[PDB]
Amino acid sequence: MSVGFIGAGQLAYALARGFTAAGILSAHKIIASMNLPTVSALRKMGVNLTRSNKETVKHSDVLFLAVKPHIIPFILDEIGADVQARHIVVSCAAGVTISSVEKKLMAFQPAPKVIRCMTNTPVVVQEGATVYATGTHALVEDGQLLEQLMSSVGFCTEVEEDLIDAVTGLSGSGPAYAFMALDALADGGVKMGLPRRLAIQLGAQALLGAAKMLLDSEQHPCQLKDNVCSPGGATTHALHFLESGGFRSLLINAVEASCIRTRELQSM
Repeated sequence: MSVGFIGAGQLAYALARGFTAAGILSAHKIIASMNLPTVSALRKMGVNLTRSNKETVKHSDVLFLAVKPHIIPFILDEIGADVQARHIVVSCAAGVTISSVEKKLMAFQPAPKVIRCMTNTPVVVQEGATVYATGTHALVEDGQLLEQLMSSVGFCTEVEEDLIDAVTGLSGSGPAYAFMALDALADGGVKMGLPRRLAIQLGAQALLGAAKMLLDSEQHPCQLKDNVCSPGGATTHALHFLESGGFRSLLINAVEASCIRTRELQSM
């Protein structure tokens, strides 16, 4: 019937701007919780600024917790009065254990339904990556709706919550790597004589075509790289410069640090 996003950050608008295109839920049935354009642009779509956390729970059948990990512990005390066994709560905040959202909302009422997820920000273009873990009192029907809700958003599967911290470094911090990568590539286009906008547009579809090829064609990523490299070609000379500076090594210890700190920060 109606979904509600307590948050208003980039993630909140990303879900709303991604839910509206597929039409699983329209822009009329939504409740939120006012200087940034995220609320104003969503207000152009019809998002309601309740400005009170409790003023949205009873109006939101399923609630998404888009608040920050430091805001979410005290948030549970303010909404648990309006949390009910009918309401499906989905915590989008990283490092938030399912116990924290279930044990805190256990005091207000029994049988709390919660789900932990890690959806990316490139869901505005309907191609994000997310995973979820079913809570204790989260039934099969509750998870079937969530996947269907975020499968319109992109890749959505059921992983166990002990692996969502590692997905954070690969699916959550991942898109930032391509932004910096597509910057350096575009910065290489100008140095070799390409316009800035064309250097952004040419490389962007090259990353789409490389990612889309690996997804549907289940060949190993290196095998797809080997078929591109023609013997005695320009591609093999360029790949040498990447592996000399440890191109693979940097991206490897990057995901490690993103997952390591998320565990350290959650220890609070």
